[PDB]
Amino acid sequence: MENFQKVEKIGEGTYGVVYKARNKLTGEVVALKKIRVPSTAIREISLLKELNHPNIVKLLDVIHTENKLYLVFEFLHQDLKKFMDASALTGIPLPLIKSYLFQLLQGLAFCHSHRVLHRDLKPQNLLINTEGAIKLADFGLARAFVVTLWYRAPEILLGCKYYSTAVDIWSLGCIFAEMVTRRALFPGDSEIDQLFRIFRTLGTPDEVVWPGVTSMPDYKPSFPKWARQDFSKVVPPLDEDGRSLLSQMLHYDPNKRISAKAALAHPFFQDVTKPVPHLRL
Ligand SMILES: O=C1Nc2ccc(-c3cnco3)cc2/C1=C/Nc1ccc2c(c1)CS(=O)(=O)C2
Repeated sequence: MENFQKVEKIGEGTYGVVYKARNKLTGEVVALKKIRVPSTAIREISLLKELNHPNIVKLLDVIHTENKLYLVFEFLHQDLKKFMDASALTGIPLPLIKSYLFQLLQGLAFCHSHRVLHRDLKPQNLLINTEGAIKLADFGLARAFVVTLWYRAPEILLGCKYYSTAVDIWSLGCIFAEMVTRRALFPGDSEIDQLFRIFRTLGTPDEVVWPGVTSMPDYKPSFPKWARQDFSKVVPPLDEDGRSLLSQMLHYDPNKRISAKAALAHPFFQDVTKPVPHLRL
């Protein structure tokens, strides 16, 4: 703590406040996260600094002193939420959307292969730099330890306590649609409102499309029954390749939902390139 000179407060996270800080020693600029300490967390967090991938925000150090916990992450200047706000008028170019989705899927495939889940993916957690790269931040913290519910998977909202890697694919699918249309896909303001907004778009799930759904802890036979909408109306003007991938990312049944690995081979990415975005820092 004493070894860092806090510059600015980057923002309040799910498990603590994040500050832009300068390592008074090395002089390097980093992201200092003050965790708002169990031995389990310590061990879990420790394994995370071993995970290294170009599309994952690197956990540099873990400072456990005076019974306090500080996580030191690599620093990136902008998150996707701010970039989207800045591109509100023209929207993000499709080539850049495709590049970002491609890199994010690589990041997830890597984490998923190590059995590490994010569980709370959202625009605020996706950081970008001037080189055209995008990285996932806060990976694996959920397991170690006005909340947005917009990117929450159906199985989580229905009471399933043993979620899988599929929950991250759902969140990513929601973010994908948002970049294309420039509007949140399911902006619920409560757990039931979130669930109903999903049902009104993709249809109320039943035993046909999702075996075992009526046995979920929070499922109620009294749920209204809405018909499914066509994706052409939900995410215009995404082409057929894109709509195809999106539908596979938003399948109700977690077991039918596409994996990050398989999505990487989807036809939507046949013409992927790596454009450099115009960032205003
Ligand atoms: O560079 C960074 N590393 C991080 C590690 C974790 C988190 C985080 C998020 N929620 C909880 O934890 C964030 C970072 C991080 C931040 N850099 C950064 C730096 C500046 C700005 C933003 C983000 C947002 S903006 O409005 O675009 C300005």
